[PDB]
This record gives sequence, structure tokens and C-alpha cells, in this order.
Amino acid sequence: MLKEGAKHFSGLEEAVYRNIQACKELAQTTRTAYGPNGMNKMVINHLEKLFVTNDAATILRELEVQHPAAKMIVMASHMQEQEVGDGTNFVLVFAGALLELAEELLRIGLSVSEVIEGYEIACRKAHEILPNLVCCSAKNLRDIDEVSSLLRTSIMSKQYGNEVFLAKLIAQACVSIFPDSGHFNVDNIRVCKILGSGISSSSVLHGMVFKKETEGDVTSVKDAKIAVYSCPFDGMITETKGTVLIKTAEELMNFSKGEENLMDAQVKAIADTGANVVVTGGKVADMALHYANKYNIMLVRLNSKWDLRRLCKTVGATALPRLTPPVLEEMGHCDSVYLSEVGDTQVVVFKHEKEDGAISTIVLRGSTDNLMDDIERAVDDGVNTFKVLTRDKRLVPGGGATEIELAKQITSYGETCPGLEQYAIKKFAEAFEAIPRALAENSGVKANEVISKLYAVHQEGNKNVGLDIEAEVPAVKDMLEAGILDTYLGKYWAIKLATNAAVTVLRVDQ
Amino acid sequence: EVARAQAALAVNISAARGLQDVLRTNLGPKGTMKMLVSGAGDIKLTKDGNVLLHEMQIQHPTASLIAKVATAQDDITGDGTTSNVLIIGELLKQADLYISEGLHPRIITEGFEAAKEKALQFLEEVKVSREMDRETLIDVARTSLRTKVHAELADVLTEAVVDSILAIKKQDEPIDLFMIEIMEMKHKSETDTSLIRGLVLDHGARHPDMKKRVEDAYILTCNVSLEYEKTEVNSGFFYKSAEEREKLVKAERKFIEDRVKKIIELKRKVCGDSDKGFVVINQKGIDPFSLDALSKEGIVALRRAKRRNMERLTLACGGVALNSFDDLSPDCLGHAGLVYEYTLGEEKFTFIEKCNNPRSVTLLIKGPNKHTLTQIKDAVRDGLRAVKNAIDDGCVVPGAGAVEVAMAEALIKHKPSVKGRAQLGVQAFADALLIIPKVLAQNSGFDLQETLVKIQAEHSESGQLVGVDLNTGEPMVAAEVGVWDNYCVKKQLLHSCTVIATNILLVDEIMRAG
Amino acid sequence: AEVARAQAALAVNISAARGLQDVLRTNLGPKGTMKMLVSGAGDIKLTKDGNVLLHEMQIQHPTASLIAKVATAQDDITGDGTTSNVLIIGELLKQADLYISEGLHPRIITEGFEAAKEKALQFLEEVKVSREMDRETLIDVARTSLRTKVHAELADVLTEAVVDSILAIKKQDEPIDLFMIEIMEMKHKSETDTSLIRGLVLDHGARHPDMKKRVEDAYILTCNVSLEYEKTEVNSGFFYKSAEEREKLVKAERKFIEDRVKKIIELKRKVCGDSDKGFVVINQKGIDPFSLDALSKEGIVALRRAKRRNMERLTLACGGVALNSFDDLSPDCLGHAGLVYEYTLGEEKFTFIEKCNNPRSVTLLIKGPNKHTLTQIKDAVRDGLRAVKNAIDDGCVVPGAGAVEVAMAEALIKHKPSVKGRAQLGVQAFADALLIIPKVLAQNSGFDLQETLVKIQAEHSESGQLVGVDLNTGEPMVAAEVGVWDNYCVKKQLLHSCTVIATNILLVDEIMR
Repeated sequence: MLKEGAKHFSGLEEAVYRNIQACKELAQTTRTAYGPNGMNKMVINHLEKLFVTNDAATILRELEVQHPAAKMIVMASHMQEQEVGDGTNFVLVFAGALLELAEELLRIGLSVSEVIEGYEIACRKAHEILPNLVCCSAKNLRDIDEVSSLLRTSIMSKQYGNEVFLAKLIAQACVSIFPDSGHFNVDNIRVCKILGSGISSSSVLHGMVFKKETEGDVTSVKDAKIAVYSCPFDGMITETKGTVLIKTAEELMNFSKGEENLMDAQVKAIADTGANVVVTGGKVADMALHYANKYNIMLVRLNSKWDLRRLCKTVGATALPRLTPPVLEEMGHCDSVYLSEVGDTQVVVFKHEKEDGAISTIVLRGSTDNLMDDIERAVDDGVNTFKVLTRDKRLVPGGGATEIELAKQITSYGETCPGLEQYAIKKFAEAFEAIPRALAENSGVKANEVISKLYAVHQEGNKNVGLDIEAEVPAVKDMLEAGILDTYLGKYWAIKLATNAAVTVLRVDQ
Repeated sequence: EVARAQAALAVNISAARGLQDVLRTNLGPKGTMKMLVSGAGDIKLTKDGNVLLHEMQIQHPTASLIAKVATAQDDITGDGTTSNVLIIGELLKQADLYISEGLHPRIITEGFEAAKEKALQFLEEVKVSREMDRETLIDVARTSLRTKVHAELADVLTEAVVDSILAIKKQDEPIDLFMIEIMEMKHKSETDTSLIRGLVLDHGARHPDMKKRVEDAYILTCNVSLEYEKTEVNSGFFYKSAEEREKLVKAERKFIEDRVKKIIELKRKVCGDSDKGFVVINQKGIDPFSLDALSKEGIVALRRAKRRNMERLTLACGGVALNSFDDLSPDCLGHAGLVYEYTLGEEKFTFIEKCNNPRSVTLLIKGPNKHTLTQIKDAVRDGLRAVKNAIDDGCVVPGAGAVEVAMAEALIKHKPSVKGRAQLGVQAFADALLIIPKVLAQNSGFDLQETLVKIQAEHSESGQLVGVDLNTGEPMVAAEVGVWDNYCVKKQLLHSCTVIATNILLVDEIMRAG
Repeated sequence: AEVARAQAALAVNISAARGLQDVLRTNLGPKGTMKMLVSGAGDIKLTKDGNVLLHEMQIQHPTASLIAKVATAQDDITGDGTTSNVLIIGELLKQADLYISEGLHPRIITEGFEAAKEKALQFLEEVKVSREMDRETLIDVARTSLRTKVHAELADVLTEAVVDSILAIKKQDEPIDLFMIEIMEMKHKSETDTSLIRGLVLDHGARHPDMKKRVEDAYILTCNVSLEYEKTEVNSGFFYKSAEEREKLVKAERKFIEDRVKKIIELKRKVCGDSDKGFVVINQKGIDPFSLDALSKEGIVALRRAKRRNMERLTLACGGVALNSFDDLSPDCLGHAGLVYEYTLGEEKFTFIEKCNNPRSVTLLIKGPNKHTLTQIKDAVRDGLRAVKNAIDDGCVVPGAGAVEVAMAEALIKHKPSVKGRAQLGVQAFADALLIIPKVLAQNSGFDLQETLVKIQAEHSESGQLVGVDLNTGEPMVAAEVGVWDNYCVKKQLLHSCTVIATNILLVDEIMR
């Protein structure tokens, strides 16, 4: 810059190249992040802790950038994830290679607004033909097989090797129970890792699953009022004082006698007010415990920050530490309170069932949490994939077979129009192409062997690649007619939100 | 440090180049969006001629002055500040060549003056007295919004824009100090934007459906505490005397039940029945056992209200603040015609329309709660400030370059001041006018020379104000396109350009001082 | 090798030619300046002239090779305006730079140049008027045409001398001189002094105490290779094949000195009467002093040290037969001159041949001992002789000094070259490159160059009158009444040469070394 003014981080080289180059590098790790994966991404964190994952939303929040073009798009990937489930892997990798094609139009001498409006015409026409590429629907969400048929693609988008057992097991853990007529738990589906009983022994436990060990006897009734407290019970140890190690031990005995009668009355006042279960986010006192067994009130030894807030939501309680004799302001909601041994661990089970107010919670059993916290990431987008808020989800070809189905239409539509928007419609059909080119390079063959066939097959909907030999040499894998499905809505937003982000980040030069 | 004979002029004009060059694609629908992350170190999406100046951490003294000069233009016009940046560096370009040939800046400044008032003479000649009908107000509001945002977003917003300014004609106001409240709705799509004649209250009264449909609203905009903080003090805060602090406790619980009983006497004082409603807007939270008891009496009681809403509800609807609920007549309170609790997002957003006096009209935009919601906030703001000028003047002109070549035809060909000293400054002045139509079309693909020869012929052929189509690159007539500028706006950009051009031209030393 | 293929390759090209023009911007005017030029071995030369400063010494520029080519053809066709052609193309690159600085095609600028010339070539027919073959009409043109090329005090001493030289034709149709061009340098007391004498001046006269000085009806015997041989017109060596062959030649040579002065004196009795008519011997080579006795006592004006270039114009000057021998070939092999006279001034004796059968060869006797004057006063001659001959060859002279430049630029008003505006591009940089001749003079004068230039245009639009810029004040004045008139042969040729090379520059966007 010629003068003292004009502080900016973009310009003639940097806006044309480096903004797209920054969006290239974020999309560089997402080349194999949707669909079949051999790709894995180890991360040490701002917590500096070792984790490997394949969800970009975990990766991109660890990633930081000063490029606002690179910074903006990961918010739009969240907007698809807030709306539908998996496909947040797709939003970055679609828009990333989209913008790389826009550089080539800027190599020729095309105006940016011609490139801006070029994908916009292509965005609308593709959204017209896209519901004509609806090939199925979830006609029976109560069926386990039709539910599991959708889920195998999103779990594959984390790992191909666990797509089939989990898609059954999630339907066995019943996202099926939601009619989806405005019914979807977002935190009463919260996946509960149980360490041990390795990952194929992961199980089903409807209603709220608490890993914390059940202390005392079981509740007096399953219809009990649930009292959820932040720290009602304590545990005593101390050290040297202002003058070291206080002058007597008599007041230590005098403070210990009232402490027992304090927690005697705390379990008594809960028993008086109607609540027959207490939730302790703090530790368990021994003097509190032996009166709780006679009062037949079930106790939880300890709870974390996430345990209380789900109870304050689902049951409807208020979390506060009771240094007073507690009264019921918590209004117990669940009519069934069980104890189960999941992973051979005392597991608190709360349960109630309603039409559009049910609870059904994913539980996992695996011998390693650092494996199982990534397996739940395959579950996390899969449950939100059920949130299409419709029974018939208008199922499209899974895997990415719709992309070559679309790309045939768009470059044909791009040829018919005139203009300099004319070229960017043709480059928009190329943006469908880049993802299976990047997936086939993880399959084990070149892209031109693969992408020749998927254009040559025809308008078919079925022909695609997995991670098999059929993916490699013939490039024909039934990613529609072998239990591999995707929905219309997740495909609709991920094309939409990647378009509006990439058009936005292209205009800026500052 | 000092700046001598050539350099002090040179730094000023060279900075005006790249300032104009970076701020090129910011005017009209060809005008591209811009981001700042170097103004505050935050992800910011910003578009205006003035606002981009205020955010960037500029150190060149000329752009700091233009940020002061265009502020006076932005107070009246809004958009047009990015129009002013384009013509300054172009005006400095031609006169510097005469100084590059060797010429005083003051004789060109002398030629800058009489060239200006001929254009000012031409502005009365080229002004087109149109009506201030809604569709004529739409065409001003279309080109104002498409400058900053998309056209698909513009036309949805243009529906909400042109109706509020017709409501301020009911107050006979040519300007816009009220009806300009931009309220934002939690959404994920900014494709939707609702227009409410009255106000929008942003809360939902913890025990809902107290009275969600109020046909006869008698509004009380107060901030009465019902969850009262109870303290025992002997020092202004907590003190060690346990004997002293105990006696204050018995009066602390008597305050909460005091304010509950005052609500009951006020409902029978105002209404007398439950057929006529009564609305309490509390700026603070209300007891839910009070929200149960007030709901049965025929009262809706909104809580935790925003302090910005506290004054504006008093202006249009009414209702003054107290710390009691004493027996008040409906003369002391205001009125609203219709109250409805609307829900979108994690908060309830109670609509309150058809006021005691519909003096303020709330512009409720929806959006994904991003900087995009911020980008549509100042876009409709400059949308309202542009049509503010439309109610000011009587003459709405086809702009976008239609006046620009039309001035330069009369300036060059007809010497106004035929003495050669001032016509030198006319030549720099008329060539300054060309920069707006020629380069935005050249950005569109049809380069600057094809655009100029078309619009100079056609306007000299027709006399009809042919502008430039910024989406093809070729001149099309702006009277039918609907890219229009006001008589108020086009004068000031001519005014603000010239005065800030001459003084920086007439420097010879820029010295470090203080 | 290495390549340069960009717009910068044009940008280096257009930069070099503008700076070389601004060096020559010091020239071209009576208010313009002479330029000092020093040779490689060193020689002080004060020239304002374009071709001499360009073709002789220059610095390394590829544009310098280009402008040498087009100023050659201007010097070939006209020989004048070699100052004037440089100033157009320097500005012509300058405004054309701005549109490609904005960003435009080099070829869309190129095509508007051709329509610029064609609108102006038809205007060249309008702006010129039929002027006379009067001497005093050519007085106004010559003193004007000299001041644009050389100094005004150089113009004043030559205004009477140049016009009377070219007037000696009998309506010979040629644009430059050929045989009028004869320059006899002379060591004087005055550096600046000029004498036009009709006929040819001999570079060296001769004197014997018996030799005559004024002869009438002088029968010229044009003479060459000398008395020592016989019947020779070219020199020869000596025989070295034998020792006696060297000796036998030079013993006979003194006899041929006797025999050849004998043929000359016996021809003087036959043709000239006894001594009743003048007789002149013009020897190309040295005169032996025995024949200097024998010829001068006969009454013969013998002459010494002529050039063979002088021999050829002497054949035209006498109009008869100019020989190269001494012997009697025939008595009608003598050319006739009614008056031959040898005037001696300074160190050198100058013999004139007058009463010419052809008034085609005149000679300017050029004074000045100091070479830097003697170069410069000679340099004012050659451009003066050609430029005024262009004015007498043309029946129509343009009124000049910049009055056409504002006249065409207003007449080049646009939307008439309207096809896409690309023709409006090339005419617009053309019209601004017209005005450099009013820009250079008011730069060299007072009355700041563009401040009064628009005042020329404001007055020229009034009543269509041609108004020019003063050579001494920079003030506006009518070019016709003042008479500041340029050659139309310069002005017509000026459009062609300036158009083609600026075209050629825009065709060059690559340079390779």
C-alpha cells in the first residue's frame, strides 16, 4: 500500500489466491471426511489431549485461522448441522473445491460478479431437479430396517467399518420411537459411554442413563419425585490454621455431632416432602448414608456438570446445594426409576414414555473410551439425521451417487444458457465431481478410472463407489440398492449453505 | 519531518488513488462486499463509504478527513458516501497532470469553482419532479438495498421499507428520527422480515398464556422488583455486628408481598372486568407464583424487558415507570390496540401493535443471528436514509451515471467562463464525473469505452436520462430500470467532493507537530 | 535467449521515446535553443537541427533506432521538420499511455490513429491557401522556416540569400535544391557573414604578376592532370620493371610541360583574337611555375587547385564544353562564360564564373574562421535551401506556427469517428499531440504553455479565425497577418510519418535481445 493508511489483510493476490488457498487447506483435510473413509485425523487440543476423529466439526473447532473467508464457512457447516445431521463434512469440501474452480475463471479474465451469479443460477436449477431425484422415503419409521438403511451412510462418513452394527443398534436404541411429528430429543438421546464390554457389546437402555454408581437401596417407588441437588452432602478434611493445628479436639467432636444430625434431617426432609430420590452432584457423606438406607431413598454418590443440567431439563428440577433441610421444588417427572448393570456398573435408569414427550437414550459399551468417544461421533450426526421433522424423509441416493446424477444435469443446463455465468454453471457440475474423486483416491484407484464410469452409466441413481474392489476397478457400487440411503433435506441445505458461503467470501477484497 | 514542494502534493494524490481503487466495487449492485479483520481484529462484514472509513485503522491524514467529511453526507444520505470516494481521486488525477505539465493548483482550484456551479445550475435543469408514490419509493429503495445486499433479499425488504415511510407521512415528517427501530428475530434464514405497525416486545412472561391476545391493552412500562434482594448491613455492606443485622430481617419479606397486593387494586382500577385487558411490562423478572395469580385476574405480565424498549414503548404506546402499582386511571397510562405473543427461537417475542399513537414503526428482520444479520441491519438503515431524502425533495432523478455524462457534455463543449484560466479546471471537473458510470460497467465486463460512447450519444439523442445497467455493462435508461437518486443526495456529493478536494490540493508542507 | 512479453515491454518502449523527445524539446524555435554536440574525437557543434543531432551521435535506445528510420524519410522527402516530427510522437505516446494505464487494447488505440489522419488530411486541403511565387512571399516563408530550424539572427542574414538562390530556376519542378547547394567556407574576421554570388565560386584562385584579373567573354579551358604527362585525364605511376625505364620517363616529362602550355597559348591566338577576348584555364592540379610564366604573360587567367566536384558544375555553369586536357582537341571544345572574375578577400583567392548559360548552380560564400561558427553557419544553409524549395514547389503553403493544431483539434470533435469509440480513442490522443508545438513555444517563452493554449482555442472558435502563439511573447496572434507560415510539404508529410511509427510501437509488445 502506497500510504500510511489502509490496514487490510486481502488484495489483488491475497483475495484471488490466498482466500481460496485458506479455504483449500481447510477443505484439504475434508477430502475424505464424508462417505467411505480410510482417512483419520489425530488431534492434540487446546486441552493438549490425544484424540483421533473424522467429524470435521470437532476438527474445525480445533482449527483457527485469521482468514475470514476460511473462518466464515465453518459457521455455515454448523448451520447445516444445527438443521440436519451428517453432511457437515460435505459443506466444506463442496464449497472448497467450488472456489478453486472460481480461480480458474479468474485466470481467464471473467468478472467476479459473472462468477458470483454463475453458481447462483446453478444453485437454483439444481434445487429444482433435486426433489426429482428423490428415490425413496422412510415409509415406516417404526421399522428397524428402514431406519438402519438411512443411518449406514452417516456412520460410514465417520467409519466404513462400523456402519452396519450401529445403524441397527441406534434403531435398536430407538430413534424409531419418535413419530418425528415435532418429536425429537436433543439431550435425551445423549450418548452414554460405558467403559469395558468392548465396542460390539454396546447396548440399549431407554430413558436417562447415568454411569454413576447407585449408592444406597433403590427408590421407594418408581413414581418418585426426583430431587436434583448441586451439593447436598460433604466430606471433611482440613490442615494447619492461622495458628497451626487448633488448640483442642473437643470442638472437632462438637462440630462432628451436629454434622450427622444435619444430614439426618436432610434425608428426613426430602422423605417428608415427597421426593424418594436425591441427586448429589457432590460427594456422599457417611452419616448421610446410613439414614438414607432406613428411609429407603436412592442416592447417587457423585455427579458432573452434565448430569444435573439434563435432569433440570428433562425432569424439570432446580440445581442448588442444600445447606438447608431440602424441600420439593423439583417436581419429579419420570414415572419409572430403575437400576441396571450396564458394563457391570451400577447405572441409574430414569424412564417415562409419552407420544411427543418420550425419552430414549443411546448407551455405548466399549473397552476404550478414546475409541468410544469417536464411535459416538458416528452416532451424534446419525441421530440428528433422523431430525428431518418428517416421517417420509424423501430418501435420495446415498454415498454420493446423487452428485454424478446432478452433475449430468447441470453442465447440460450450463451449455444451454448464454453468458459468462454460463461457464460457472458448468464449473458447478464439476464441484459435484471433486468429492468422489477425492474418495476414490482413498479407495485405491485413480479418479479418471472412476469418474468416467459414473458419468457413463446413465441417469441411474444407483451407481457409485464404496471402499471395496467394486469401488476400485469397476467403480460400480450399489450405494442406493444395498441399504445405502441419504435424505433430501440434508442434501438440500448442504448444497444451499455451501453456495451462500462461497458467494459471500468471493466478493471481498479487504 | 517536513514534506517539500513536490512530495507534499504527491502523497495526498497517491493515497487518494488506492483509497478509490480499493473502494471501487462498493457502489451500486456491481458493488462487492467487503470484510474487515484489521480494524478490530474481529470477523466483520461491512459496506458503506463512511463506515468502511471508520473501521479501518487508517493513518493517512487525507482519508481521516474524508471520514469526517463524508460523515456530514452520511448524516443526510447514507449511501453516496461510497459515491464520493470515486470522484475525488479521479478529480485529483486530471489536475495533477496539469501540475505534471506544470501549473498552479490554485488556478485549477479557481477553475474548480465556476465548473461546479454550472453543474449546480445543471442540477436544477436535470432534476425530475416525480411523485412520492409507493412504487416510485420502491425504485429508490430497490437500488439502495441492492447496493449493499442481494436483490432477492432486497425485494423482500423493499416491501417492508416503503410502508413505514408512508406511515411517517401521517406524522407529516419529511425526515426519519423515529419509525427506524431495527428489531432482530432469532432465525436461521434472513430471507424473512416482518413489518409491525406498533412495537415488538422481546419477552414471554415465564408462566405463559396469561393473556396472549389483548384487544384492549392498557400499558404500564415499569421496572418494579418482585424478587427483591434482601440485605442486612451496618456499614453499607456486610458487617461483623450480629446483634445489629438481625433486626432488619423482619421488614425485608414484607416488601415482596406488598408489591403483589398492589397489582390487584390496579386491575380493578383500570379495567373493572376481564373483558378489557391489562398488560404489565416489567423490566425485571416477576415471581412465577405471582405470574400464576396475575394470570387468573386477566393480566399478562411480561418480565425482564429490555431497557431500550422502556423509552420507546412510552413514546408510541405509553405507560410510565413506577416502583409501585398504585390505583391509576387510564389517562396516566398508554394504550395498545392489539397484543400478541409470537414465538420464534428460544425466546417468545410478544408483538404489540396499533398503539395509542402509531408514532414508531418497528422493522423486525429475521436472520441467522450472524454478521449477516448485522449486514442486513445497516443495509436497511441506509435504505431508510435514502428514502428519507425522497420525502425531503420533490425531484427524484435517474442516477447511476445519467447525470454524470450529461454534465460533462455541457461543461467541456460550452465554456461557462470562456477565459482559459478557469476552463482548465473545468476539464479536470468534467472528467471527474466520468468515473462512476465507466468503471462499474467495465467491472461488469463491457469496458469503459463502450459504455461512454453509448450513453453520450443516446442522451444527446434522446434527452431521456439513460443511465448504465450495472448487470450487463451497457447503458440502459435508468427511468425504467429504477436506479434513482434524490435531488438532496446528488447535491451534497457534489458539495462534499469539491471542498475536500481543494484544501488538500492547496498544501505544500505536511509537518510533524505535537 | 531471454524474452519480455508483457505490457511492461510496451511500457519500457514508450518511456524511452518520450524522454528523448524532451531532450529535443529544447530545440525547434527562435525561442528554442541550439544543442551542443561533441563528436567522439571531440568537435564542438551547436545545432538545433533534428537529423544532425539524431543520426550522428546518440545514446543506447531501441527507440533511437526507430526514430532514426522515420526522421530519415522526413529528411529524404522534405529535408525540413526533422525537428518537428519528434515532438508529435512523444506526446502521441503520452495520452495513449493513459488508456492502457486504465487498461485497453493496443490495437483499438491504433485504429483511431488512421481516422485521425484522414480527417486531418482533408483539413490540410482546407487550411492551406494558394500563395504566390513572389520573392517577398517567399521572404515571409524563409525567415519563418529558418527560425524553427536555426537561430533568428541566422535567419536574418539568410532571408535575402536563400530566396534569391532558388528563384534562379526557370520553373524547374523539384522540392529540394541540387546544384544551388554549393558551400564555400572562408576564414574571415566576421564569423557571421554571408555572400550570395550567382554562378560557381572556385575554392582556390591563382595569381601571377602578369596574370589578368578581370576577363570578359572568358573562353574556359577546363583542365586536369598536369603538364608532366600528355593526353591524360587521370594520374599514373612509374615503370619499375627496369632501372632504365624509371629514368627514360622523367627525362621526357619536362618536354611535355613545354608541349602542353604551347597548345594552350596557340589556341588563345586562334579563338580569343590576339588578346581581345578573355581566356581562362581552370586546372584541377598544381601549376608548374614555368607555365605560370608562359600562361600569364599571354594574358591567361590560370587557376590552381580545383575539385572534380567543381569540374562537374562548371560544365553546367559554362553551359558549353568543359574539358580535362591541355592539348588542342578542337576550338569548339571550349565552354563560354561572358564574365569570369577572381576576387581575393582574406587569405584565399576566389574565382567566380558568371554569365551562366544555366542559372542552376549558385554558391553561398560562407564566412567565419572559427569552426563552431563555420559548422553552424553551414548547417543553417542546407536546411534553408531545401525548405524554401518546398515552398516554391508547392503552389499552396499552409499557415503555420501552430495555428492548424488548435484548428484541427476542434475540427476533430467526436461522435463523428463513432464506430465503437475505439476510433474516438485514437483521435483523442492525436488531438492532444497536435498541441505540442504551441506547448513547446510558450514553454520556451513566457505565458504558461497550457494556460494560453486554451486561450488560443477560445479565440479560434470565435469566427473560425486562425490564431497562433507568439515566438517571443507566447501571446495569441493571427498567423496570417503576422505571416508565421510553415511549409505545407513539411505539414502534409508530417501526418504520414507520425502515424506509421506510433502504429508500429503498438504492434511491438515483445522485445528480445
